[PDB]
Amino acid sequence: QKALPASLVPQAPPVLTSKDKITKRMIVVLAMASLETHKIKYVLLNCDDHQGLLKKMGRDISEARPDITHQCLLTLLDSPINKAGKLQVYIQTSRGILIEVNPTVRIPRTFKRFSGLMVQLLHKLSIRSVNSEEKLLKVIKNPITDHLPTKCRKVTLSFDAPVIRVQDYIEKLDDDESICVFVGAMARGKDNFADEYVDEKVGLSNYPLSASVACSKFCHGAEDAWNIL
Amino acid sequence: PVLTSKDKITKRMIVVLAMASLETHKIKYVLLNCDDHQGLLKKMGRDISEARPDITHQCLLTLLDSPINKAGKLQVYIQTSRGILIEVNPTVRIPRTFKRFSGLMVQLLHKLSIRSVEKLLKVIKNPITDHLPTKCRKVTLSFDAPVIRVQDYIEKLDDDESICVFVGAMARGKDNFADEYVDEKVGLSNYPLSASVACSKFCHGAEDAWNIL
Amino acid sequence: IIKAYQPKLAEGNKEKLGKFTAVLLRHIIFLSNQNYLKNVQSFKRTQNALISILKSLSEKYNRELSEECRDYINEMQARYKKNHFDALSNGDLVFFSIIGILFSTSDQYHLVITPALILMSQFLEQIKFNSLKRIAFGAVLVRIVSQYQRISKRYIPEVVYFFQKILLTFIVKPLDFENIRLDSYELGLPLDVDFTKKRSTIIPLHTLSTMPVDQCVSVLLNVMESLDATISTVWKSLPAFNEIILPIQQLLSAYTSKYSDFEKPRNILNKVEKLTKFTEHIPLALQNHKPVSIPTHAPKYEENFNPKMKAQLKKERKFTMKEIRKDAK
Amino acid sequence: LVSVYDSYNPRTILLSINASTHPTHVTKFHTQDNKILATASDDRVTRLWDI
Amino acid sequence: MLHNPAFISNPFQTPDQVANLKTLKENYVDPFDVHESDPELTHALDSSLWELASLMEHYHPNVATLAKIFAQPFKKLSYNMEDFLDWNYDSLLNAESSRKLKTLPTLEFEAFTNVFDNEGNVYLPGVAW
Amino acid sequence: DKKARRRTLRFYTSRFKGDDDIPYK
Amino acid sequence: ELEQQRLDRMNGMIELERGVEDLDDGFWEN
Amino acid sequence: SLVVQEQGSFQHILRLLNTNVDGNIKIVYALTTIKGVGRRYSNLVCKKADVDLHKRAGELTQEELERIVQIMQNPTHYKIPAWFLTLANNVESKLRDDLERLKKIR
RNA sequence: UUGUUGAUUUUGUGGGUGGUGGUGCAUGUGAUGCCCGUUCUGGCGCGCGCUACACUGAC
Repeated sequence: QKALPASLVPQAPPVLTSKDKITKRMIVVLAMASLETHKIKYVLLNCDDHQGLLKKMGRDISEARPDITHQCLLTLLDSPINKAGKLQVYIQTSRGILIEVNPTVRIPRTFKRFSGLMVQLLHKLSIRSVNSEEKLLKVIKNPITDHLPTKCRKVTLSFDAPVIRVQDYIEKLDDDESICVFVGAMARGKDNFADEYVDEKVGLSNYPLSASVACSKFCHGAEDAWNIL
Repeated sequence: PVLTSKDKITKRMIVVLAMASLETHKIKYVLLNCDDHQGLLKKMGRDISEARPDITHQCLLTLLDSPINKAGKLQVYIQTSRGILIEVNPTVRIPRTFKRFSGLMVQLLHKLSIRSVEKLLKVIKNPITDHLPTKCRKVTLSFDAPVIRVQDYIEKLDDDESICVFVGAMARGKDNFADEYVDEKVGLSNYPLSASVACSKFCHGAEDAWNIL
Repeated sequence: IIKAYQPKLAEGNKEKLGKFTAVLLRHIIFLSNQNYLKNVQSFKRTQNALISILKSLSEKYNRELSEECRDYINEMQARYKKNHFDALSNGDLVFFSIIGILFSTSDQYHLVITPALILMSQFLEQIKFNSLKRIAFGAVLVRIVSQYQRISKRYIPEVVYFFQKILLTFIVKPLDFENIRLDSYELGLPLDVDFTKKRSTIIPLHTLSTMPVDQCVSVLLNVMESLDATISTVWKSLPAFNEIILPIQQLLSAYTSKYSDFEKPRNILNKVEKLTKFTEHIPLALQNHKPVSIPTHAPKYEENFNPKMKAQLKKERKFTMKEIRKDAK
Repeated sequence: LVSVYDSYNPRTILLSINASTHPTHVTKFHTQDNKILATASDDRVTRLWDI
Repeated sequence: MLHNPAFISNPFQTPDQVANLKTLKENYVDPFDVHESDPELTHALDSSLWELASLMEHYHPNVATLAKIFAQPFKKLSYNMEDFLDWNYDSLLNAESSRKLKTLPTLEFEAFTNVFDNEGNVYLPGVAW
Repeated sequence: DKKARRRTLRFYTSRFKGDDDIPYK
Repeated sequence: ELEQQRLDRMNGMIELERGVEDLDDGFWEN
Repeated sequence: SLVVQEQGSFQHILRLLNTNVDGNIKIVYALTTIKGVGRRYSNLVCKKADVDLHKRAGELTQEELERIVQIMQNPTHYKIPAWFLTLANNVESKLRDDLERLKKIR
């Protein structure tokens, strides 16, 4: 009975941005990212490629792995939820970088070219497109809370926390609010990086989960919950 | 229990990373890469576009680290584009860094097996079918095929059976690598999926379907 | 001739045989034009034999054959422009069949099929079909195009248009079919026709040159048999089968009512009823388009980032100028 | 789109409303009740809007 | 006409909704009347254009491609008819001869012993010399 | 008549996927 | 091999492996 | 029941001088997009063609567009005013030599 | 046809070949398993001041 829309042509959904706070979205915060540069040319410090220099710098090479941050972005950006324009990514680096990752960005899949980009993002504080039409990666002012939408639910990944079904969780949450999941890209550490912002912590599987596996498990549940398909 | 090709009775989710681009090149013998070795592959005459073993690496990470493997309901097969079939023991914890991962593959292809002091990685004889369980459902991932539900598909499927998913590790190519073995082609989502994302999607459903949690 | 001029014997024999392939095809068509009712058996022993030789030649000289085939299509079209059906002869009907033998009909595009299949369709519509000769000619044409789409099963509206007028031509109007344009009203078949004797439905090509009631019935049966097959193969699959078969169903109903003994339309009508029963005519749904992803843009960056000459010249001046003042002081 | 303007002030748009994607051929203020504005569209639904 | 959204099958559609969709399909009847002379009373809007869908299988490839446009999104604002009105059988044949792209002829691997039926394999059964 | 309106209509007339990597250089 | 080639040619594969859509550029305009 | 506008419907897009111009944009600033056509030049063209600048590009009739094209292709004929339409390396070497001698003195 | 030479080649049509290929295995041998060159020519740090990112604006 209802009249059909004037144009049935498929149109790309709007690209979500921090400026817009009303729209519901999955915000994923890759906290405790090990993303640091140093002259040798500036090269992204790595746990394995650059051992001695970090020893000279005095930090533990165990927490010197930008690979984990890279894999999480790959699965997050390539997830269908991103293709539906319902997910935006933030990265909280260990020294205190807050990085806004535009959903439209297409990071290089090979880690070497990923590292090549990151040193530039840290120095220029932003990244532009090849066609020079939009800024894909931008460094932004802390705290993350102001960037986060006005009505939102905040959680983290805690292995000690009770095991919850992500699909059941999202369904019970409200439709105007939005969901923030704080994922610790660190290989090992205490789960209190985002405690000051969040109010509760949840578990997904009784077995341990990698950051790339856990965030993928999150988005897949929401797509089932929101029928993103 | 650690599932193995010898045991066929148990229900398990098999996944085949078909057309895997793992190749060793001696000038020392190192895994060929799309970026690291461009001119060298040009001398071999093979296209550098289909020279990304990173794809195979990433799928294994999300796959091996998935909860379903931790429950011992998963075994992985890799079919190299060259024609080499590799059995991945579920207990293996492959290196997270790729450069190390490349070092293992060159050891595997030349030694034909990796042992730790059961072989964690083993080269096995083709065809792939004989290794598979006797009663098993075979499917692939197709963009053109109808979109289905991994959860509903597994639920309506039987219990004594096992499920095979031939995931294409290629960057680009025709989706006919596993046509000879497989009986039907299915789509997982309307939108495009990477090989890492799709197997992550499929394993998540098996966890939901079988209540692995 | 082929043996005497094999490629290996001398240079250029390939070209000579290639031209001979074109020459042979015209000979095959030429003989069919000539009268052969006297010695049909002998003509049959040469007509098929030459085609077999042409098949061997086409295997090696398809390009030469294709060029000659296209020329014949152009030539006949020009003759149809001036002589219409008088241009059309038995050799044309023979000519088209040979392409079906020597070329792949089941292609969306082909050099020789598509110009020809355009050209049969023109005949099936443009020609008046006001004589038993002309109707018999169309009956052969419908069979040729049907064999062309034997696997492809593409839809040819001219076949639908052809069947409607021919069926109505032999029942002339009943005053119920005013949407069908007839070109002859004196071909109405008499009521006394038995329609229980076993009449051959095969239409010889030589009998055309000769061209009563039995002949009219035989042409009707061959056309009508082609109708039943086309419903079974092509139209059954088409979404608009009910719309396409609706005028045909009414015409066939008139055949049964006027001729109760006459069985085949009842078989077709019963057969048509079965298809309409099983087929579920649901509204079509074609404007479902896959949702489009958000855009993707590659990042712009330097591979080895660094943390014209006149500017370089100016830069050097500042340093030298700085030193000199500290030198003067 | 239905747009409300101050008479004799073409610069400033007071209220801009998107009645529907289809054309909105009729827009009239209600004579008795000033606040409410009626819009009719090719969507065949005559939405009654308020300022 | 080109699509009634009510009869789409969505995978998220619940089993009771699936049953309802089945009943709707069973009870449908085309309401378009061909004999009504008043175009406002033919009930055309409630029908569908199955005829255009069949034309996508039209034997001419270009005609099929033109018919296929209804299956594609309506991005184009309009079509210039003066490029489409005055086409004849002669023009179609002339255009086919004057083709920008030339292809290699293909042959038939299947073999027929006799082209025409008698009065092994017959290409054209029902016709004789 | 075609030529007349043939003139008028002249003025009337007017993606990385799946696993594709960004262009190398 | 021959049967597979026939099916491809049926679906719109042209051997100059171009497609039918490639042909339909500029035919109608002229 | 039958109404046909003689002027015609609005044109969302138009093709002028082998350039696509949005009908939504006005005649002056829709024509600016054409290569070699700026704001002042487009304004002069619109004045010479006697086309109201306050109109949108879609509103332009056939005769107005053809006249505008004639203005572009024949400016002089309609009286468009004409006015409207190693050593550095050597100096581098000399500076370099001066620098080397400055080092030599020091 | 060679570079004078004498049927060694040349031309046209068909046409078999992965092979001075590796690598391991079984007391060198195996219808072994597995896959798949030549010569030169070049090669900044610390700091000031001003203008922009528009509708409180541009013209």
